[PDB]
Amino acid sequence: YEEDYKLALEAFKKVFNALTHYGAKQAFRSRARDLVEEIYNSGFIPTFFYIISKAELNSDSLDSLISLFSSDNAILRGSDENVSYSAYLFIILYYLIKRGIIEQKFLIQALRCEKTRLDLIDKLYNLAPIISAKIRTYLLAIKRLSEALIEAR
Amino acid sequence: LYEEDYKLALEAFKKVFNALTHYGAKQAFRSRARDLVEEIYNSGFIPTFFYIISKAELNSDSLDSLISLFSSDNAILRGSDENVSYSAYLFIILYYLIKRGIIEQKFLIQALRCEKTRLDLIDKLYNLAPIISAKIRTYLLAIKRLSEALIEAR
Amino acid sequence: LYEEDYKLALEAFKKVFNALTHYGAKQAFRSRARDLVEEIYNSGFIPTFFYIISKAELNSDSLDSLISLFSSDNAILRGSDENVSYSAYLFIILYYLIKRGIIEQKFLIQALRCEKTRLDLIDKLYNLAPIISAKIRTYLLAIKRLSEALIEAR
Amino acid sequence: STQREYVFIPITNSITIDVKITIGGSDHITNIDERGIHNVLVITGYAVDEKNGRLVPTLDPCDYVKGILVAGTPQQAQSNDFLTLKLPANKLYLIRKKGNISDDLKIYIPYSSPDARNSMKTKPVSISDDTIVNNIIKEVFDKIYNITQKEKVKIEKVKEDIKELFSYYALEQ
Amino acid sequence: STQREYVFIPITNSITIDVKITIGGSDHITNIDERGIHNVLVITGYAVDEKNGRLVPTLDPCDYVKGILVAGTPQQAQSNDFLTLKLPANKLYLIRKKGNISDDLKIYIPYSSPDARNSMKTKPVSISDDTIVNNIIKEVFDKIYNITQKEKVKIEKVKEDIKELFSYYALEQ
Amino acid sequence: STQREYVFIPITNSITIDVKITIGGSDHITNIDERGIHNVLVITGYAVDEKNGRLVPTLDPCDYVKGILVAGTPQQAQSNDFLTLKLPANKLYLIRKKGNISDDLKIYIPYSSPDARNSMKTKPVSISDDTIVNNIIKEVFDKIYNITQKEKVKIEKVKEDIKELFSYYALEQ
Amino acid sequence: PYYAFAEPFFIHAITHLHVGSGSSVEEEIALPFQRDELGYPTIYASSLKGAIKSFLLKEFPDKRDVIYKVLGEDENPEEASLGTFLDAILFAIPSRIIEIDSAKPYVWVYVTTYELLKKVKLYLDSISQLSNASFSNLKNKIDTILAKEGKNITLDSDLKSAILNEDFYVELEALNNKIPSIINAGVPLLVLEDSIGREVINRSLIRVRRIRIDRDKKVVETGGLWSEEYVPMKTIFFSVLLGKESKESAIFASCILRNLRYVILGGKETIGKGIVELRWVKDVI
Amino acid sequence: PYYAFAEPFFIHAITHLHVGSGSSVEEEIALPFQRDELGYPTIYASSLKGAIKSFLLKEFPDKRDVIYKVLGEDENPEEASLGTFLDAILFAIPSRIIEIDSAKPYVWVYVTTYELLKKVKLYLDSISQLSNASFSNLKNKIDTILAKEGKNITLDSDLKSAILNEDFYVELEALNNKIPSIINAGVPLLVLEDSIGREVINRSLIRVRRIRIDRDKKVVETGGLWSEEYVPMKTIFFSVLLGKESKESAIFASCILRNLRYVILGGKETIGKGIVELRWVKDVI
Repeated sequence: YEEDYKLALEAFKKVFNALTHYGAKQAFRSRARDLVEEIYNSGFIPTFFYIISKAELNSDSLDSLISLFSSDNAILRGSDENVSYSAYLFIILYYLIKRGIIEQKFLIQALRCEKTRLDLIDKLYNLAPIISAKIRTYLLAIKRLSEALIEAR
Repeated sequence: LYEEDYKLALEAFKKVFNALTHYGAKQAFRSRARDLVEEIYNSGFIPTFFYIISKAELNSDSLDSLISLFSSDNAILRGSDENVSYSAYLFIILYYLIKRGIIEQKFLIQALRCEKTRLDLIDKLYNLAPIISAKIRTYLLAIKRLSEALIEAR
Repeated sequence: LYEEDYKLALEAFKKVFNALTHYGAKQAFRSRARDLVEEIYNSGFIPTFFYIISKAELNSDSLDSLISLFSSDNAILRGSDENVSYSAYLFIILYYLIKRGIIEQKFLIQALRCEKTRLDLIDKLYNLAPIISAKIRTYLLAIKRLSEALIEAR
Repeated sequence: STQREYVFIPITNSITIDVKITIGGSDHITNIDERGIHNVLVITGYAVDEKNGRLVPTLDPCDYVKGILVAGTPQQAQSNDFLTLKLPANKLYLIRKKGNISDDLKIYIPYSSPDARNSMKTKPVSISDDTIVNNIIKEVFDKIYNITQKEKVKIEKVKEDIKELFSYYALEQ
Repeated sequence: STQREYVFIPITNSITIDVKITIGGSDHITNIDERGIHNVLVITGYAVDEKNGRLVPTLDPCDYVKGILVAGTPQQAQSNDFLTLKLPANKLYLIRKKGNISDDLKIYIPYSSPDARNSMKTKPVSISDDTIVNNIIKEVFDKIYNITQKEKVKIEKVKEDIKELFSYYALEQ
Repeated sequence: STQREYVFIPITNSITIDVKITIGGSDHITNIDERGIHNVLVITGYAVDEKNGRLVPTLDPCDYVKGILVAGTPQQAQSNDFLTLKLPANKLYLIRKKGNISDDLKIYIPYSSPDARNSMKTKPVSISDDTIVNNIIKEVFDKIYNITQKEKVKIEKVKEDIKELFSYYALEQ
Repeated sequence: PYYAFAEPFFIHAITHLHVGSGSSVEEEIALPFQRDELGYPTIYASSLKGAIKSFLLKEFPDKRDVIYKVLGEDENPEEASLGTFLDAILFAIPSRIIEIDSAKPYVWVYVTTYELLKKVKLYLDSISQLSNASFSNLKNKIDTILAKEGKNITLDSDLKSAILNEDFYVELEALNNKIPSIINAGVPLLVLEDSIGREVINRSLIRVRRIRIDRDKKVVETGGLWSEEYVPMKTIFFSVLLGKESKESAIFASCILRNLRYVILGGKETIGKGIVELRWVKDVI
Repeated sequence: PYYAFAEPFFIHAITHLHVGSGSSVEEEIALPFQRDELGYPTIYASSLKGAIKSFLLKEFPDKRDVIYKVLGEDENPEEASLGTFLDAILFAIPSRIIEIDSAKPYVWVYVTTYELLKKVKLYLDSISQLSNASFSNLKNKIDTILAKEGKNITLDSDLKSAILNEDFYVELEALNNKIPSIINAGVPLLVLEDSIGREVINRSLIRVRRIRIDRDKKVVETGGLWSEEYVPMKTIFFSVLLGKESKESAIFASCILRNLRYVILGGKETIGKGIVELRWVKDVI
């Protein structure tokens, strides 16, 4: 019985609403269709570095994220590319908060302070072989949802 | 007992048959009828439903075609035979769910009309996936046989 | 006790990122991270390595902050933005060479300050050329990712 | 045993008479089952010679001509200008095959002298000109294949297939 | 112009003399020049007929003969037992090539008749029996390439390439 | 040229006095090098003749004898009782093939005749009875490979070879 | 003996190899390699039997009756088949290496695990009891390897450390520089503890995205994009070929399997995948 | 034998080549060249087949059937392809050299490793077993070289020392083989130890970094900047075209493969980045 499709539905509700411009939606759809195969081939840690490097984790975008974890009325603002990459980062972190892989207080307390995003990535590193196995179906679900509910350019 | 499901299969098949207008669409739907029930009962109903919707390309045009088809029987599904066949199969499933009282026709028809509600429709499906998988098997097998019998091999 | 190129990159970036007090120096190190890896492919590792050692302008007192950076996490790279960015990237590369045991810290330091040993270092670098270039561009790619991530676009 | 006359099908109409046993027996190797000609023979290195319409052997590896195989002996006035040779039905470059054959054929072919004084330059001659096609249908297919225009009113298939199967190399010199 | 003749290279003796002329001109398109042979000729659809060794007209494109092409005027008592052709020098099948050709050629082929009462079913033949290599060399590769065993000591090389480069198909008669 | 003979290895003691020539040439096909024996010959359809252990032919592909193939000639009072064959070294059923062979051979098989006075049933036999393994090591693999106990102090491996690799058939009588 | 003949062999991939495993909705590779019961690649003996049977049928057209006897009929089976293929266990996959603590610089190396070796040993132990043939040499080699279980182990080298497939670091121990390399190659063989062996083996596999271009304009087709999975060339699988007592079984083991070296395993043959060399243990060890 | 014809050929890059693998995550470049399992560049046989098949279908309109028989039908295929392509093994690649103490001056040289030569030899062995074909001249040259495996050599030069790709200082020592027909222009040909030659070969490519201009402001768009790997012009890849016994396969190997000299491989065709010459070892060695 498959609750990763359920968790995927919740995360997709959140991000689909948190993107105003339609181009941001479509960019997210492309990230969804691509980064799952990437995370399968290359692995989790390389792909994570890729995403977070194309996400523009300032204290503004990270604020929009930290609120998105609870808001239902938050908004991801920025360029289509930055916001698509941050939305996928939220997808991943949202999986990690549920499924108890990362303590939510730790994830928040690290997203706030820059001196702890490195420790976030260090924990992510220690756990990578677990995450890379668990998150596969979650990400395939997000892929299917994206290519269903969003259109193409 | 599920003897009703052969009447249901016949009428739903008549629908999605006289909807798909080009014959390539018909043969594509035939391939769908064959392989998708196998996938449903090997992998699960929810994975296969996600797979279907992802390949059906639910836009406004396709979804009004589906709704009118629920009602009219004069509708015609257009648009890239692979997608039109995956949407024909989506309609087969939704038609069972409606005509057998699992999803309410009102809730569903609403959900195909608006976007906040497609997600809630998918969530509602997920919550009844055991029941749908259990009850839809005879219907789907009948549809698969009907396609094999009435649509010419490609 | 063996750290992978991404774990090594993370451990190096930690110390560099801490040692860059001024934010202009960080924003310059980010651009260094983005371009020096393509230059290291295009021109080979030894040419670009000494390019970095010259663009750092080790100053014989900033060299000492760099030297302490290996030991004390309370070091601080001082100097102009363009000098400190290059001495930070130099620390990155020296760290890869040391933590991988390709070259010894003692030899690297002596060759870095004393000038008689600089040419011995050129020789020792040409000897170990296939040992280095085999798996360093992955470490520098990780560093480039981490930089574009944790540092703001100027 | 069994004699197979090979008739070349170019767009040239010197095929008035070349064979008296045009069926003689009943069978052929080419035929039609509602899908166009089958088992068309292809001869390689042979260029057609419409003036004295026959085949001339070029040593070229991809000079060629496609035609059909029908049982029969040519013209009763032969063994002086044609080729004849027996082949085990698997030395045959058969295109659009349908099955097997009795494994022993004596094939006659309209063969000519290579005119060994002038350059043997050829040219890919595809078939076009549906007007040519209609007289070819009339004068070869319905004449030998009395199936055609008798059961399959859908000859459009074999009309297009004639266009989409037959093509040769000719010198035109 | 210049007139070349095709001496095929089977393992059976029809070889010592076919054309009264060895050189006639001063050129041969085939060149044995310190790297192995060059510009060997290949002819498809034909098998050899070692019993009176001569190339036979089949149709099967899998059948072929590989031999050398050297200028000649055969025996001056023919045009009844050969096949003569004039080709535009670019239709020829050449392998192991070296350069381009004289743009138009005359060629004589040891033709034969199929004798349509015995079926030919070819089989592939290489060159074995290393004593056959030596006599193959001496029968022709000396009368034509006299330079052999005079200015060259890469003769084992010609043996190697003559074993490797010359297969063919035989009639099974 | 190349002259060999097949010393089969049963648990029958009819082994050493079978050949004039312990080496004679150089190319022993059965070798022993650091991994065990190599190129063991295997004759199918022939079983042993324990009373004067010899290869009597049956028509049964399920019967066989596995032994070594060494250069020589049998005891000079033979060949009225042997099978001398000339084979192209590729028909030979070799086990544990190591290198390649001289393309032609002469093999001397200890031959018998059925003497059809009694049905010649057979039985599969292995090699055991440690005294047999020891005297087959010494009386055979020293009379040929005397380098054993000189260079191969690893006779443990070769006795394991003998125990495992030489299984054969007998005549049950 | 239940079996007349029992012929273990090794399958060496000459080119890359793709035996297809069928596609599912939750699959993440359009065309995945056939997998074992514990994740490694294998070759289901269905594929071995069909492959080798087609090859034999066309290469030995005179011995058709022997093939059909030992490998069953195609037109009307009125009886079973005397021949039996066991599923090919992955024996050793090649993996990139970067040397530490060593002397001779190798560019790659052979990698195998203790679980693959235990499956091979099960094969051998069962096939010895079910037939007149013992495999004491291979058995003793595998058992003296399996004695060193848990510890990563190099066979013929002295590496003492290495980085495999760019990411995984192993501190090896030399088993014995007198055990003859089972692999006939001159490159070393590492036997790895399995927790790391499976990661190395997963990264050895070759993934490849192909596309389909429209044949009227050099631009892709809608939907024409997929991924594939191959095992590298130089991979070794271990299998067994077993026969019940017969006369045709004797001819099979007699001059079919002695004239049987190269076959074409699997699919993607037009792409030049799946040329395979069989190497019978009866003569390779 | 299994294959009617088996035709090795060399692929000479006239211009630069780009055959893409498409933008991974572990790579630096984002449009890298296709690699093989060892790291060397290669041309997947799927790319080779697609390019050559499209070329042939466009320039031999009279013989589509023949092509369709040997390379495979497109729409509704009813049987397999009688024709096989093997992945294009890199043979030799240009490389930037700084030599002294040598008479003739060289701006670049050809570079090989022993691993690539072993792979070419393996190709030739495999296809000599699987077909009535044997290219003993090429094999003999290759293993004449391979005898020296373990030390850098030069086939035709007096190079003793050199710096390859301004990074790698190698000490060579000549060999008297002088393969003159593949390296026609008298360029030397270094065959390097496989651990030193991997680095040389991999930095021996060209990373040309491109941009996209914002037509409004006429500065580079944001995020519009990338690299691409081309393989130097005059690069030589080795590959084999195999065919199965059929009437069309003869017509193919005699007419098509004899008039086939130039093709366009890969992408960036409108940058002048695809042109290639096929050599047909049948008349090169």
